[PDB]
Amino acid sequence: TCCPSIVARSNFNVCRLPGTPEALCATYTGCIIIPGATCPGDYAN
Repeated sequence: TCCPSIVARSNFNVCRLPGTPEALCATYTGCIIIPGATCPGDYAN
């Protein structure tokens, strides 16, 4: 998980709680996921 801060990180984590694919949770909140373990610099939080 790579969000721009606690705001998104909290949202994407609140949208996948029910049954949403992090994609729809990081697309609506902005955060973004990546097939690895190194987040970007704008979403390194």
